[PDB]
Amino acid sequence: TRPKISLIVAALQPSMGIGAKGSLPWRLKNEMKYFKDVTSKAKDGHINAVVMGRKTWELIPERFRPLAGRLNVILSRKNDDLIDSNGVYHFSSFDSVMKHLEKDSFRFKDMPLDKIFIIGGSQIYNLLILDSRVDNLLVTQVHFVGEDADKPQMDTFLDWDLSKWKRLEHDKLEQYVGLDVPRGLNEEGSYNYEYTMWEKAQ
Ligand SMILES: NC(=O)C1=CN([C@@H]2O[C@H](COP(=O)(O)OP(=O)(O)OC[C@H]3O[C@@H](n4cnc5c(N)ncnc54)[C@H](OP(=O)(O)O)[C@@H]3O)[C@@H](O)[C@H]2O)C=CC1
Ligand SMILES: CCc1nc(N)nc(N)c1-c1ccc(Cl)cc1
Repeated sequence: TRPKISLIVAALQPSMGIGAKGSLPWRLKNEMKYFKDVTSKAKDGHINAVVMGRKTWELIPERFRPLAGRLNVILSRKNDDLIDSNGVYHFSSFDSVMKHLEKDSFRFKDMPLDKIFIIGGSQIYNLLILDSRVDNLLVTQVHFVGEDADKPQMDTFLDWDLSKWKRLEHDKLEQYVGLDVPRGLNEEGSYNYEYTMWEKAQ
């Protein structure tokens, strides 16, 4: 873990639902902007990585791919740890891409890496949130404020142990992501949402 490793996720409260019928139930435009900005913000000439499971890669519309200005890592158990002509890292485990990045001195095409973001897959989230190299969680806490009868029926969840983590102050979130970040509850449609940061509670 030379660069710091964040698990970045938007989770419905209180049970941390992250998906429904194979996709994301809410469209929150500013949450999107936050995701883009945080995962993209690096020192001049540096870059961040975004690590995702194959199904999340397939959910991303093709006009976004690879996610611009970031090192794309796709995890598939059939991958052969190859980098393609677009620069995308097709690796078979998080452990194997961490070893490869390390022997590269945590550089991508001569660009130092600043942060490594785990952006996706329930499967990937729930494996890696148990990897001790994960240094923090960037959790957008999403709240449904519409009518009970129209609440999303979440079917996939972040199985995270609250007790193993400690929420940090908003100032610490902003210091880490390198950006001013809206504080408190953001509103869009039937949803309220708040940006939060958590570190290990050892
Ligand atoms: N709310 C949020 O912030 C986010 C929500 N989501 C939601 O998550 C859901 C999709 O997540 P999920 O369906 O779990 O798909 P994932 O994106 O986690 O990718 C799953 C794939 O990852 C690969 N994989 C699984 N375990 C391993 C392993 N141990 N080593 C290497 N590769 C592995 C497999 O590909 P193979 O079979 O080829 O090995 C598997 O099919 C959707 O509902 C989406 O909306 C997604 C991202 C963020
Ligand atoms: C912008 C939504 C979003 N917000 C946050 N805070 N984290 C994420 N990991 C994502 C995300 C969701 C679905 C996909 Cl397919 C990719 C990324």
